[PDB]
Amino acid sequence: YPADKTEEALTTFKTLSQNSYQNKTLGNAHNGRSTADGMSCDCEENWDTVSGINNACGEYSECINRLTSIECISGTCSCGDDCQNQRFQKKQYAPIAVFETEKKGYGVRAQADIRQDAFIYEYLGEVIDESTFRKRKENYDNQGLEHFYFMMLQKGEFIDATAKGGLGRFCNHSCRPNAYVDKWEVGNKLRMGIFAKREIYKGEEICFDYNVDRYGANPQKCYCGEDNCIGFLGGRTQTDSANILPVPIAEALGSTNAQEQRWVRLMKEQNKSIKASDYSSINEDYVNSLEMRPIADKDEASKVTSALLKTQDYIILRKLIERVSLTKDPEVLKEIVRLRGYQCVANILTMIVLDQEQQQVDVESFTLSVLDMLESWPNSSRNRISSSQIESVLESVKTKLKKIQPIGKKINSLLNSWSKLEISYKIPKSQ
Amino acid sequence: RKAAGLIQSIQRIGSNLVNRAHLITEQLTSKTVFLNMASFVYIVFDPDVERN
Amino acid sequence: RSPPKDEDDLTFKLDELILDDYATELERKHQLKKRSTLQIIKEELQSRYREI
Ligand SMILES: Nc1ncnc2c1ncn2[C@@H]1O[C@H](CSCC[C@H](N)C(=O)O)[C@@H](O)[C@H]1O
Ligand SMILES: [Zn+2]
Ligand SMILES: [Zn+2]
Ligand SMILES: [Zn+2]
Repeated sequence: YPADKTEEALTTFKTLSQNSYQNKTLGNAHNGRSTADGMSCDCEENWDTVSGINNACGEYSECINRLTSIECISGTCSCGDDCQNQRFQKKQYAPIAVFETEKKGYGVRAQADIRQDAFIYEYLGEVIDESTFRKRKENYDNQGLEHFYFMMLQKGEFIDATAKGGLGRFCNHSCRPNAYVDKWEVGNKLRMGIFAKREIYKGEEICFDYNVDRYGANPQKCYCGEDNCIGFLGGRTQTDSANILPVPIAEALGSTNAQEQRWVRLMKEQNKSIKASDYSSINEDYVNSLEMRPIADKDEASKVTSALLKTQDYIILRKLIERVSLTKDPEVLKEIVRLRGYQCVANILTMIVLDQEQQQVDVESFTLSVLDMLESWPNSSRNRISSSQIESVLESVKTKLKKIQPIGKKINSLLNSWSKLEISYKIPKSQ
Repeated sequence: RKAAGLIQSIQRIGSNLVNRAHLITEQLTSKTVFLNMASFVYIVFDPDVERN
Repeated sequence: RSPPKDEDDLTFKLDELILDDYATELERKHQLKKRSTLQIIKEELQSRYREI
């Protein structure tokens, strides 16, 4: 496996055993209202005489304070000293190591198998106010740092892990994380712990959801590798009307922040229903009402290819194919060929005219609207097609819809045109 | 003489040569001299540094 | 990113290539004599900058 980088990671910052405070007023529980009647659990101390360990307030015990995310304090609770609900104070962190893989920096891995709901590691840092946070953020942006190191302890109170903190700062974002951050009360103070969402084995990376507020900062692309990745690091939108479809997909359709604003502003503010921000359900009316302009940028072509590889909706694919019909720039088409647009168009065909979630007349209109640019694009070799074998799909769909003779004749012309093109070499291999 | 000029040019640009093509794009060397010397000077590649 | 059992890298698959047919096709298409160059590329790919 990857080489250990634990000491090298430790040397990059001032290691802390506990959270540091800018002042004694910050970080106090109940907004500084000292609960003199501290919540004392009614647990009886359970001392195992063999090991001398106080087993009270354990994981499978019925300690009320543990359920309510409050730690027992020695000398005040009936559970006695050294109970099993002093995890933050005793600093009983899980054993972890630091390593590096993929496009990520340093990352945290489990040195041992960790149970579900087990406390992993206490996020450490300096407790700071809002103005100090703004000053440090401006300084780091001037320094060009490309890493988040701020977490919101609570309203108006943040934790900075840049110069001083703990191993938890090296945990990387995952869109399907195995751990999560939670807020707990220890004495008259507030702590942020990290707990295991599931069973984690040795060697596996430990990750948590950042749910990051950008505060107007630019998006950063997410390289977590999870299948459910949204592609960028963020959280909830700063207001409604901000997105209706995912960016790459929205920009593939020619839509931008203004066009996504305009639809919601025209209907939602005038007593017509638009659901919350969720891309699992496509709103066909927005896609139909969207305006379409020809593509002349290769990054937009890459976004179109990503939308083809991602979106399953019939209407979004219809409007993307219509936009491609408007598009006539040869360089963008050559880029789409390099991106293997034929491969995506094969699946787009298959989902609509082999799988039947729609009506035959509308599918016929779709097929006539998608054969045209296939007929129009520049082609110079069958090796372009060989990366997709879309001809096979064309044969299957002309055979299925044999009653619709215009589609069959167009596919005849298309395969006749493609049959005459040249071929390119593949090195023979020993046998 | 060409070696000393090359060393001085590299020290001007930043004492680090990222790519072989920078001997032409940065005007450090001429066409035929680069064509001769391109495959005999090398830049050590560390995969951990270049994830892309 | 996931090397097989007891192999550092996928450079061992180069030994299945038929370099002779590739050199023949290069000579036909582009009139380039590159038969020794394919061997040099293969050796360098299998071990970058050996001690010769
Ligand atoms: N899944 C991911 N993909 C890309 N960058 C990630 C990432 N998870 C974390 N990061 C990066 O890591 C930052 C958090 S700090 C994590 C430790 C740091 N990468 C280091 O090795 O020093 C994020 O702001 C982001 O820049
Ligand atoms: Zn208790
Ligand atoms: Zn207790
Ligand atoms: Zn992700």
